[PDB]
Amino acid sequence: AGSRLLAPLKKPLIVSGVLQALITLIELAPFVLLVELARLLLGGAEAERLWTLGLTAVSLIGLGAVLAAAMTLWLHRVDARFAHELRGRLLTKLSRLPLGWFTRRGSASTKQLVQDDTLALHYLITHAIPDAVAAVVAPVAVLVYLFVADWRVALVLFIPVLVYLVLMSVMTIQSGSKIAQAPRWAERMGGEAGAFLEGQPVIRIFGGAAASRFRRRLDDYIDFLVSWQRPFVGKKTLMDLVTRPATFLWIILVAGVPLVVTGRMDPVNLLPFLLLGTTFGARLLGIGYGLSGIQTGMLAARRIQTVLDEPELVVRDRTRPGTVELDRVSFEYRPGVPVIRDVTLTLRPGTVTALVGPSGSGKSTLAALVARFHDVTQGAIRVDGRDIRTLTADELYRRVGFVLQDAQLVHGSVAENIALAEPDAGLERIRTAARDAQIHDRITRMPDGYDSVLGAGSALSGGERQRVTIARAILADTPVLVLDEATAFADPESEYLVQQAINRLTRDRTVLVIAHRLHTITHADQIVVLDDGRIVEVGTHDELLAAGGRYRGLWDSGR
Amino acid sequence: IRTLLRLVPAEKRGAVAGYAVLTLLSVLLRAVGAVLLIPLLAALFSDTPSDAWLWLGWLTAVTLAGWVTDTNTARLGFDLGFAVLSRTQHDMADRLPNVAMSWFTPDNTATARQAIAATGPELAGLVVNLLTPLIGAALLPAAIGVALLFVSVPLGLAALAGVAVLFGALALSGRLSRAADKVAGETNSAFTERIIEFARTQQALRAARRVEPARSQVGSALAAQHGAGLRLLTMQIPGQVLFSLAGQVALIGFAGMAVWLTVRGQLGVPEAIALIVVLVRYLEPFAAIADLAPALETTRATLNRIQAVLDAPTLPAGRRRLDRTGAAPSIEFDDVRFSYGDEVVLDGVSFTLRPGNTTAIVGPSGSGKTTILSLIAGLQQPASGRVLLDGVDVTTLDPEARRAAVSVVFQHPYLFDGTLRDNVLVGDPEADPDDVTAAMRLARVDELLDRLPDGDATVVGEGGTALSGGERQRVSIARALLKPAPVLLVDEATSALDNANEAAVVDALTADPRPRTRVIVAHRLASIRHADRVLFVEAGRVVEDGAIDELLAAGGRFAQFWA
Ligand SMILES: [Mg+2]
Ligand SMILES: [Mg+2]
Ligand SMILES: [Zn+2]
Repeated sequence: AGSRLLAPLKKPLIVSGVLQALITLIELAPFVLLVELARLLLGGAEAERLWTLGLTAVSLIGLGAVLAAAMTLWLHRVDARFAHELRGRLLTKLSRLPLGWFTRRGSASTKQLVQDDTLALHYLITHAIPDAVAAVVAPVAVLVYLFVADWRVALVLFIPVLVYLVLMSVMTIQSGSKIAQAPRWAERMGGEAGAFLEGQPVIRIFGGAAASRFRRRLDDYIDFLVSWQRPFVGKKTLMDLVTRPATFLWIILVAGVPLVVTGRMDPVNLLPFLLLGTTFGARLLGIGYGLSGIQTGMLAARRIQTVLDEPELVVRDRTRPGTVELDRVSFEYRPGVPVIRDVTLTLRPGTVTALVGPSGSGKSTLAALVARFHDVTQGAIRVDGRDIRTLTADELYRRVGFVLQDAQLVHGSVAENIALAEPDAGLERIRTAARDAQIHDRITRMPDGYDSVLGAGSALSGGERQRVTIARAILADTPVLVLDEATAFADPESEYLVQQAINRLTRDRTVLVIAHRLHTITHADQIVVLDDGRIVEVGTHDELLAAGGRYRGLWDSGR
Repeated sequence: IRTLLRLVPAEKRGAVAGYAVLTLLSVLLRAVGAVLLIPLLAALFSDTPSDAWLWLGWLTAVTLAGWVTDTNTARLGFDLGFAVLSRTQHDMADRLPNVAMSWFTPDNTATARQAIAATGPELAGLVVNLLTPLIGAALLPAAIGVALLFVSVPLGLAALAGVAVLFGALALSGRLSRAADKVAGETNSAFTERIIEFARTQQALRAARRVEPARSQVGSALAAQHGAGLRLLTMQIPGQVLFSLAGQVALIGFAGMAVWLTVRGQLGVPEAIALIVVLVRYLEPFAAIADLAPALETTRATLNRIQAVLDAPTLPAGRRRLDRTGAAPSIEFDDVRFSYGDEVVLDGVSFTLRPGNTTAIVGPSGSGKTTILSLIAGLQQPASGRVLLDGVDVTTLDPEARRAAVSVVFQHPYLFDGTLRDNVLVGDPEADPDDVTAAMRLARVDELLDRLPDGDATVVGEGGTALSGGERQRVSIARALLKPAPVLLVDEATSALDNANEAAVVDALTADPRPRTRVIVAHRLASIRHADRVLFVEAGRVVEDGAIDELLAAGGRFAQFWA
């Protein structure tokens, strides 16, 4: 389940277990030396023996601290290196999953997966095994040595250990369910936080601050944290007081002084307990805090490996230029919800194909299938004969360029947004691409020029960021172009100019045009009317009007 | 610690004072408990060990008082941490809608996202996770040093001298690792923003092939973030070394002074052996502070982001209210001027909209007509000049009265992650279902209900990405029409709609029964058939105005614009 993800850290983890076992034994060694120093100090020994034990104890305190610092330096390096590798793998996997994965999962979830879950693996892969071996070997080694010295005071040391273990177990059981629900709550709040910032104009005008969904779920989330963290922290601090060194030192003396005052024990034998008996408490508290971290890490591994095991857009082995050929294509976003029904359509070089119809009829889905964002449930789509399932991403997207309905722009310079398909393209190419899309005139008036940033609160208008995406597709210069509602927001004058530029560029190219402005697609060699996911009529503009089909109704409604 | 007191509410200042008193009392009891061992073992090894009962009783009383105080400090720290969390998050949630529109720069939007994203348990239990042990560990060796003065003045001075190097190591460790940690925090925030962009812009990134880590923006951000992350681990080495040296120096100073007194006879052997245990208790905070110090800078960055959002410049607002029971107000621009930074959008634009009439705004793209609607709705405000609703300056209006007066269909229709009905109900949550169904019918949403599998319970994605462009537009239109605002601003409600749905919705906007002042932005003449007056907005100024047929007959820019 989770161990499949952490297999590459096989040997570093065992080495950490062994090294921390040796290191904590080195840390216990000075206190045994200082006990021997104390016994000789009461005995009036020669000063050379006192100096030898004393200086060796101080030296091993330095050695233990130095080795502990050296281990965690290396182990945090290993954790950072693995997290960087794992994040790279997650980005590579997400780069080729079916694109309905992102739509149903959202963007807050992706942020949690790539960044927060790999961060949640921190305590598991750099703090869990060292704390576990330390919390085992040191109480075992100490309690055995102090059992040998005097079992009578060792039993009162067992008492807080049993009390601590009861607190550890009930806390782990009680907080286990809440920790499992925690990543879901953070996922949901991440979605609300993103929507609260992205959909700010909706939040302002509609509902306002008080009535917004964000505060409604914020109160639920903070209430969940209070209900989870209150008993959790309550047990967390009782573990401190039970395992506190002062608490051990008190209970050692409570069982020592009555024996010392009476004739049941010699005070020399209290020296191991006072010096060693207080030192294993802080190590037991490690895993006491760490079981929650181990639970969170293991679930985080499960949530990561479940995505790396996700099915992807695999490339097949089977293995006219510019010809996109749909053949008996069908597709359903959800099982049992057919959005495309037995579509057969051939896109040929030199032809401009217009895809019109009622809204919600599956036109953009058909364009997305051409991009292979989703694989067709039935039939096949072929580009130059090759099925797209036999094409790599480089081979596929070097042939088909896309202008999408959502004019998405990336945070960065305007040149970086236009030069997304080819970041190494010269600035002269970017200027000509922008001039073709009729956006260069606007770009020159920006304060920083082409280097100006297009983040939130500094973005262009709807009609202008759309022309940037058209400029992006023009710069790509693919043998096949797919215009998913270009000039949706452009005015009739800008619409005419950019369409004229597009019609200039793509004479030898294959064009698929999705358009609601039916006056812009009257020149198309092939108008395809898509209604309810199935083609209902095909032909030229004059043929469709003469037929009197659905196109005639929509054309009449446009007047 | 200084920044935390600013975020604490004035309500909870009473608990903070109790928290500080208990934290200081807790540290004193821990020091007295450690130093009480010295009289205890001094009497225990004597020829009359029964004298140790007096000191054991004080040790027990100090210990039980330590349990009570530290439990109450934990309880108060828990309440203070969540009290700070609840109040600061509500303040950010209540302030951000009032923050000016220009404040949401990509860096500021990243800051706002990180501040809200800090709601997790790490910020909640801050006072118990960080401040309580940090204050305890820092003050414990000082408290032991002060307490040792009662036993032996030079010995306590030696412990205090050991405390001096501890604060010195703490300061140098902070100053050395601050720059690396600041860069690590900046790069980590950058990586988060690129992941969000990576998931949101996944369609366009894939088509442009900027999606592999070797090529993508997120891949470069990951490389920078990992490089900064390893540099932070490198620059924390001197912090670890300096704390270790501070511990060794304190150990040498403490042990040497105790040995020097023992040789001189001012300190008995049992006291010295008791001081070995006190030395161990004295050196434990030198290791605890080393583990707590790295988290201190990260927390300071987090609270800095929270304070930055709470310090954002709220939009001006007043307390005037319209005297209308949802009746149509008049609208006017009085020499309005507006700019985004150095770019002037509007300059000298002036018009008057009659209450019951429908007005159209048209012109080229990038001409400032969405800015006109945003100024009417109050999302923006003029740099100079004034916009009036019903003769009342909107900047002086109550924000509740400002947003209850306008309902808007936005150009890019955003829908929240949820059912289709919930997005419609955002316009008026207390709406009668008869009124909701009327709103859905007018917006042609009834086609979606009959055609979609799940009806109005259809789940929408982040944004309106799980629906088609023309379907999220109709849901947003239903959302706007459900609200009973007397001013209806329509910002291209038929951009992504087919001709049939466009005609049906356009008829519905004029057929909306209640009286309103309607302002419509359109690039399609079929969608402004009912508008009584026109405002041709070109180059940021209303070039011409009139009726549609009037301007068409005039042969001005209107006729060519619709050629
Ligand atoms: Mg679409
Ligand atoms: Mg606009
Ligand atoms: Zn760590």
